[PDB]
Amino acid sequence: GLTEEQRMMIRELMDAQMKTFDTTFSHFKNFRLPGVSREEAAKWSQVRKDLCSLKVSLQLRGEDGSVWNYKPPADSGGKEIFSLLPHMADMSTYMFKGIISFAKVISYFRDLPIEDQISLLKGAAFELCQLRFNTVFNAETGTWECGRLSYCLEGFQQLLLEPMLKFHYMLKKLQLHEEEYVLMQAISLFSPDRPGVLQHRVVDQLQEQFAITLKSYIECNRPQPAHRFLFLKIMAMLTELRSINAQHTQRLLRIQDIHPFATPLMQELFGITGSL
Ligand SMILES: Clc1ccccc1C(c1ccccc1)(c1ccccc1)n1ccnc1
Ligand SMILES: C[C@]12CC[C@@H]3c4ccc(O)cc4CC[C@H]3[C@@H]1CC[C@@H]2O
Repeated sequence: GLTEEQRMMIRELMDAQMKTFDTTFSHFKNFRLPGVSREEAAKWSQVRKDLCSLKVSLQLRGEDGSVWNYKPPADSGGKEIFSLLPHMADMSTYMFKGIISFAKVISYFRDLPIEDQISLLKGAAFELCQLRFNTVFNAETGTWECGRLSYCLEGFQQLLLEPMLKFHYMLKKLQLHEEEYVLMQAISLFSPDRPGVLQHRVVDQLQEQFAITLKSYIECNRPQPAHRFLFLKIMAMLTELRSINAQHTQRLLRIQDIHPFATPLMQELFGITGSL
């Protein structure tokens, strides 16, 4: 019951997702791994709380059948809390490159002025990265299954207090289709109120249009009473995700000001110029 414009819109989004989402992470290589007064000190207590919010163990399944497993250390007051940051930066950077390739291919995104493209990517790269991570999140084992790589959360009631983490469990519960995930990525990408956007009217009409398509898709393909208000639930999660984005952006910048680790691409997406 979708229009031909709506059907073509989903086809282009799914096409962009298929071409630019390395779901098996087969081309994520050369990444780093952990080794084998008062105003400058109040930061450390906040950075320490940020890093130990959600900790993950890391597993590498080699192509030969071997398995490396990394269990992170506990906070003992030193620099050991930063051990997984270089790897997290490399993985995030790899996801961001796929996100940027995703946007540049969508026709509605390609047609915007280049400055608005950059403004939209700077605003939504983290959110689309989290949306893609949720499709490989295993809520039964609490693990993000990224091909050869697995990231397992180290009861669980105090862990769902982490907002980003409650988001992953709640979004996974909705059991969305691939078409609904990619429509969420489009709605998040075309948020007309990111810092620096000029064509606020063009982006807003495009976003309302991806939302109408998602609303219509759900109405046509989900009559079950369990999917009542599913569209509104999805839109509420996108609002929460945008807020999680702002929280984690400040967490990153706090950690960056004290222990630099952001890659050049991460610096570009987060406004870091390269000079103190
Ligand atoms: Cl999102 C994610 C996927 C896979 C492994 C780890 C994480 C996580 C993260 C958060 C923001 C940007 C990149 C990765 C993360 C997932 C859920 C809740 C918090 C953080 N993470 C970074 C450090 N420890 C865990
Ligand atoms: C997830 C944290 C905030 C967001 C940080 C981030 C944010 C963005 C990004 O591209 C990578 C990372 C890696 C480290 C993350 C942090 C580790 C602990 C903290 O909670």
